[PDB]
Amino acid sequence: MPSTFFNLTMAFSLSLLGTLMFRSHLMSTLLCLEGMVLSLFIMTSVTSLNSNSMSSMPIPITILVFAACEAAVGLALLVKVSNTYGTDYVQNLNLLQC
Amino acid sequence: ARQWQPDIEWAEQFSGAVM
Amino acid sequence: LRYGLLAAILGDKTTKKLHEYSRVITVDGNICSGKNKLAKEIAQQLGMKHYPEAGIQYSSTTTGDGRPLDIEFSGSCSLEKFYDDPKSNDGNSYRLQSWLYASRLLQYADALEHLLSTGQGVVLERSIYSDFVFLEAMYNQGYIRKQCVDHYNEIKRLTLPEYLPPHAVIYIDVPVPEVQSRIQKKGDPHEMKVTSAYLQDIENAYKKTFLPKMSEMCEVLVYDSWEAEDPTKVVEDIEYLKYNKGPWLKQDDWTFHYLRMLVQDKTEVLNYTTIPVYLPEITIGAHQGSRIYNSFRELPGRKYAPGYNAEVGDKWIWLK
Amino acid sequence: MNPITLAIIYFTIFLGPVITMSSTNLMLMWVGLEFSLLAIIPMLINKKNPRSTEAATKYFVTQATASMIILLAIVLNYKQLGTWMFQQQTNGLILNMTLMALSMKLGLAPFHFWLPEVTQGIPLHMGLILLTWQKIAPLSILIQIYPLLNSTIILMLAITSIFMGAWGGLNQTQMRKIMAYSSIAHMGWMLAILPYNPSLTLLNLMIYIILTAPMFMALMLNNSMTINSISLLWNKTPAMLTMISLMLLSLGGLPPLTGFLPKWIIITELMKNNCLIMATLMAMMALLNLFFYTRLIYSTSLTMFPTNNNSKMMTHQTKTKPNLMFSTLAIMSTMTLPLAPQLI
Amino acid sequence: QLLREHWVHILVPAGFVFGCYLDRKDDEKLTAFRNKSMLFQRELRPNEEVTWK
Amino acid sequence: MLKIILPSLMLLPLTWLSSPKKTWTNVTSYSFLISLTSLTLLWQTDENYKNFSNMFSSDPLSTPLIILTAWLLPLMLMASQNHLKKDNNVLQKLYISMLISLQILLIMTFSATELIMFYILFEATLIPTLIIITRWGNQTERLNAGIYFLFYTLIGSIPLLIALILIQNHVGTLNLMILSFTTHTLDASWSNNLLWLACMMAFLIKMPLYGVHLWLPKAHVEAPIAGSMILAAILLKLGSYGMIRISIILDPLTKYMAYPFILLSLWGMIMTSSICLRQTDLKSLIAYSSVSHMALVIASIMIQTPWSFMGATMLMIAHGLTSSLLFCLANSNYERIHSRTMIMARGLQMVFPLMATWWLMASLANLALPPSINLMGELFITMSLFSWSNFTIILMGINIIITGMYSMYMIITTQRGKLTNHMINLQPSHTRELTLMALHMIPLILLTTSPKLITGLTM
Amino acid sequence: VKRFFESYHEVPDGTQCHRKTYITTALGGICGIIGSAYSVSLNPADSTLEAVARVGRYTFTAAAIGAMFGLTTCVSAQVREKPDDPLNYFIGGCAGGLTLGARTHSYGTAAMGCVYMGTAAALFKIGKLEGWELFPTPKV
Amino acid sequence: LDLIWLEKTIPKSTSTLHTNMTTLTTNQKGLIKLYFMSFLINIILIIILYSINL
Amino acid sequence: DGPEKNYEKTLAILQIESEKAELRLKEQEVRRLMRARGDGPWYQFPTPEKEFIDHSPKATPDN
Amino acid sequence: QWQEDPEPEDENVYAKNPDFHGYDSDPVVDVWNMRAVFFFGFSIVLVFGT
Ligand SMILES: Nc1ncnc2c1ncn2[C@@H]1O[C@H](COP(=O)(O)OP(=O)(O)OP(=O)(O)O)[C@@H](O)[C@H]1O
Repeated sequence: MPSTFFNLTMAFSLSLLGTLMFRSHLMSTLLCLEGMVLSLFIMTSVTSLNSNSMSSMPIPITILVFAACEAAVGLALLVKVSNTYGTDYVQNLNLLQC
Repeated sequence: ARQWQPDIEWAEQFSGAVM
Repeated sequence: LRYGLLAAILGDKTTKKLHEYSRVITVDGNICSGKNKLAKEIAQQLGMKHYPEAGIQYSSTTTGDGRPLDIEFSGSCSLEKFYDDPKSNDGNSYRLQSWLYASRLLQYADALEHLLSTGQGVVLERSIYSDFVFLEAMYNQGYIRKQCVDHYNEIKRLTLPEYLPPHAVIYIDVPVPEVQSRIQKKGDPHEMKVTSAYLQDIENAYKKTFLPKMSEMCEVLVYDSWEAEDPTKVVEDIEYLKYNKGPWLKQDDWTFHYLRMLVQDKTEVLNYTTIPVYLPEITIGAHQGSRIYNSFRELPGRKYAPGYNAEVGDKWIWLK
Repeated sequence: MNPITLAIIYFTIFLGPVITMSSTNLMLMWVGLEFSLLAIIPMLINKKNPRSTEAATKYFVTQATASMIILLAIVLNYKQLGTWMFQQQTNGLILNMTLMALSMKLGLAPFHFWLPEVTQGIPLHMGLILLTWQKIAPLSILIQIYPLLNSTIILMLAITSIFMGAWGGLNQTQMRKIMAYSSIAHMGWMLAILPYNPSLTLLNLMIYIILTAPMFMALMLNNSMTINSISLLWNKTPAMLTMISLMLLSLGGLPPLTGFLPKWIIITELMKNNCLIMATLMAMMALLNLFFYTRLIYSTSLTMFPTNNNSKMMTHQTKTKPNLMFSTLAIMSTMTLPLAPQLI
Repeated sequence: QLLREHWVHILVPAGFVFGCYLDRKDDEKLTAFRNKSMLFQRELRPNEEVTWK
Repeated sequence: MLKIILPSLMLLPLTWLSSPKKTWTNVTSYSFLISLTSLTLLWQTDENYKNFSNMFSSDPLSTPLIILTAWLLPLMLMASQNHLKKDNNVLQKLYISMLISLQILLIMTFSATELIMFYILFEATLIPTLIIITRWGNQTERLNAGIYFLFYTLIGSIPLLIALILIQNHVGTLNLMILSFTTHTLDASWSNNLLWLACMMAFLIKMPLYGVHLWLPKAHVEAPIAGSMILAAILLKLGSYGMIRISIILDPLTKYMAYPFILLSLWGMIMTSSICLRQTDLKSLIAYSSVSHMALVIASIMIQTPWSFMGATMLMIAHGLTSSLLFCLANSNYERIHSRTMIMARGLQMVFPLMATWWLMASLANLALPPSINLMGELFITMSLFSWSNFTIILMGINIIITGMYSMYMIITTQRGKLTNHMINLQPSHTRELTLMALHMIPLILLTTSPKLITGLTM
Repeated sequence: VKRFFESYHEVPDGTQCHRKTYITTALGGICGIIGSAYSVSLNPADSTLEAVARVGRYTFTAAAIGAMFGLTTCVSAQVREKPDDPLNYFIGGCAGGLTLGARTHSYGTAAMGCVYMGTAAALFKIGKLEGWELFPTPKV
Repeated sequence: LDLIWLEKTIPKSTSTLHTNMTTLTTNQKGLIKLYFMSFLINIILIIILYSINL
Repeated sequence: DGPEKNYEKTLAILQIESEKAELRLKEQEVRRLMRARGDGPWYQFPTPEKEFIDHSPKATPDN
Repeated sequence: QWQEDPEPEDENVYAKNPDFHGYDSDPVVDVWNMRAVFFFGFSIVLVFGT
């Protein structure tokens, strides 16, 4: 349990490192966000099953709900980005500095 | 004689996006 | 109750108002071709209202007492001075051109405010989609420096797409000598002293640019003089048009609503014309501008909002 | 947008923070922050241009990471203590990560790089909401946990926000970025005192909102977005220069206007705790915050710029836009210092 | 009572009267040590109720 | 005091609600009456000073500044009447409102009991001055001038706020009567020397010191006139008053934290008067003379002796009157030639033989003429400095020499000589601008006839 | 380790000059690495080699700053024996500003940095001496 | 003194310093890659400061 | 009016401001003690709610 | 050029109303301004104040 919680926190940190350190595409960033969601889910679920706190077990479903809504609007923004520029790259989004 | 108000050379310096 | 989202929700929608002749229709042509005589009869026959050509004074007529103002309020421009001196250093030419674009723009806005409010159709003549013709004519001559063209095209870029185009356009053509002799038989010392290349460049601009790009969105009805006379035949052609091929088809009640709101506010209409691009032909200096503004707010009917002028005869001013 | 959609979206925007206040669970707190996130993007992206798409993407992608970090802090607290509330005897790393993510949400330096960009990419409204109403729940988190925050990064971030907002607004000709850097500086002043009598943080917040909202209205009345566009105001609507001047001189805090009260009383409560030189630095960079406001109000109110020929049409026509709240909010700013003991 | 372009001459005298009234109100507010200072402290004269008002 | 600053507020509706043709007259006459009713607070039959409330007080240092501030307003208002006569009526009235705001705020400053009241008002004075300098200046350097004049002040004044806040957190009241009777000797540490500097280097900027004076020429040269009157007459004295009030809580640090500032004042006074000896611009010549005068006030307040504070008060008032007078005299020619260059017009006293007497008297006020409250101040602070150190008269004498020189040179190269025959636009004179100089000079004569009033805390 | 930098105050100035010297050098190097990470992330180089060169220049510059600072402070405290004297820190800050304007070819940078860093270091000593606790815990 | 050196020392030094800091500060380019790299640097500095101060 | 008015009004103002100073410093030390130790009404930071605990019989004894 | 008005040339007053005092264009207002100034400034202030 402490082992797997350490590992899950390191996994969160890896996915956070990922979504911070960008590459060309944006879809990969959204996937890193989904991975952070998933690690947080598993942490919450394991704490709830360990402590036998069945009152908090409605929390991870809420996490999944709101994370999926987040993914939805991100993907809609991606649709708009492609309709504008055509190729998903995050380097073409460099005209607000001026 | 007359009060001085700005001119185009004075205004053009406020149109460069970064000043 | 000023129009707004509340009214649209209550049920002052737009698609209920359109019946068949709820149509923005513009008649175009060269300097003397028979536009007003034709537009007037179209409006009579079909049930629209005639919106005459927007000159130097449309804002003045549709504001206040509806009179002409001194030329320093309604611009700083004269058309006579353009005909008798087209290459002035004093930039009367582009000043006039831009003032007239803005006047046509406000004209089109008033038209659309009337159409969507009432459903009644509107006949214009030489709208904002056909004003660049004279600019191109001036620029092919040495009557404009190219920076003014960039100014005009930027303002057009900012103002034009917000509005819907006309359904049909009616470009009546006349050859250049015919219109020139017609000008001679018009009775104006100033229009008489205009060239023929100016008119031919107007015609070239029309036929090349204005006709096809509007045939991509509108129903063109090119006629000639012998066809332009007897408006009833032009009307009888308009009556049987299939009004497809345009952006009017993809309009909902809420697109009409937001257009109606953009058009109900003339300041949002004309904002992108008052940009601070500092051309010497358009800038008027702080001292002169302040003198004009003070002298304008020291006129009858001005100095306050419309209803709040007791010097005119307004009343219940302490209770509005 | 049809009316059903506007009802839904504005209800969601209003309920994000409201859920955030009236919630003891940190997770429903997170839920409220995510409603604020989700519902803002439609109206950011409403005009459908590349600038709006970029603004919305930057906002979304910066706020999602902060949200995930807050959720991590919450889950680590739940593992540690088996509760959904940041007690005492929590880990300073959890609390500091929460603070970092909340600073990224607000827009504080060195997490400030997105706010001026996003603000320039969106209309005057959606800058007002973004800078005023979205700041209220993220601040509520800190206000609810003020005796648990480390008093060191809380001040380094404030100082960085002060300095960087001043220096960024020094050279911005665009007004939508001036407002953003002003937000950064004022959030700095707030966050500096937040561990010290957080009532003053809410004071500065209310003062800042009451100053910014009418300023945004002023920009809205002619869609002014540049020094050269606000300079053509001695012709279009010249009855507003008085209030614009006093509001700018309240924003850059000068004494006789009530915008000096928050800085003054903040310095007071900071000198009551031997936080002296930090307050000195802050008070000395607020002057640079004032400098560009002074430049602006020169440009619009004292040294009337050249105008155009086509601006006389605006004089012909009439207006209706001042909502009758611009007056109240501009006069309750700039003239409410003698009522300061009733404000505190 | 026609064309009162001269009523404005009452504003400054009104301000003076009001200011004198307010100073009177203040020194009514500060009627402590009225006869308790170690320097004067006189007993009240036979027809006296307050010493300086 | 309330009876002085409520009518001053009522002067604003008097402006806005009056006719365009009967607004300068009414406000001018009523301003003269405010000045009249500002003499009740010269009824000091006793040693104890005049407390009207927790807010307001009035000592013999407050009262002359109060009266002078209330008295300048009609003079500013009449001097401001030829220019902005062709301005729109609202613009006129805005000018009037700014001047009256200056009056009110400055009275509140000199009447204040606490230091924070004095701070917020000392800083509120910046906004009218900046507006006057910028919207009504004639040239384009007015903007940089406003920036300088604002930010020198704010840079100096933020530490002042920090020090006042510290003193409140340490003592509890920040009121001047209580800080007088409860002042602990200071431990003589760097933490208190910084406090001294924070308390002083806001006022020393405004007086000004010679190290920092570049705001004052740029503003005097570019403010229309009335801004120049005020900036020469009471905004500089708004620093001396503050020093005289705040120095009481800084003993014994003034014995050694004052050497640099006395020294800067003395040497830079010589430097400034030498500049006045050689300066193309008349409105700058007056300004550098003001620096060379206020430097003596700096040194005097630093010495903190009775003679010294006394002479400081005398020099304050005298310099204010005569400097406003000289700025009026230069504006009188600037309203015709529209040039500040002095050697342009250099042969007057033909056309203006009466103004040329006001010129002479204004200069004799400026240089050390004995039967005058200028020489009384200069002499008494010279005597204080000689007691302090006998080697300061070597500098004061150089100043006296140069100060005769530049003043008489001003008079000569402006009035005496051959008339500039190419100036048909030299209109004869204005009764208005003659009454101005009379109202500046008649007070000097009266105060010379009775300087018992014009002294300060110490006499 | 915080104790490393706390070793700067185990003994007064004028004593243990090399210790304090390369402590301050390490401190400058740390601050330079921070500035370099920021200048390499924002406004990045055209190539990784030039990025490395940027890091090296910034780090060695700030290291030299700290080294000259510590040398000057402990020397001017050994000479003119006066540990409790912020003029030593002023002279050290001026030496740092001089090295800043030497490594970076500018006399104006030299003077500006001399004044600013000297005053900063003077205030640092005054606060370390009188007990100015920046980032203080809340007390009221 | 007054027209060059007192202008070069006190005011113009201030102006040049603040405007040069402005230039090297706010001349950013609109790339979330670089902003987020800096955010990562801040994460690292905050955790290091925590581990050190403690 | 006379000198007694000014003298005694000054005395009133002095006692007022002296009392205010006393109370300001007292408030400072009071806030200091209340925050350093939560003995007082102020700076009593919140604790978990007691009434939402379940005291009923559970499914296991050793709850 | 940028369409500003030119400088209005040097006004002379005493052509119109050669009894001009320094206050206004209307000859009545100048009189009732100088009388106001002289009276309220000399005759009451500088006399009764002394
Ligand atoms: N945009 C423009 N730029 C320059 N001149 C213009 C512009 N629009 C109109 N004009 C001028 O205004 C005049 C308007 O005449 P117009 O072509 O409207 O005739 P009409 O009134 O419609 O009737 P008819 O066509 O029978 O003369 C023309 O002489 C034309 O040169």
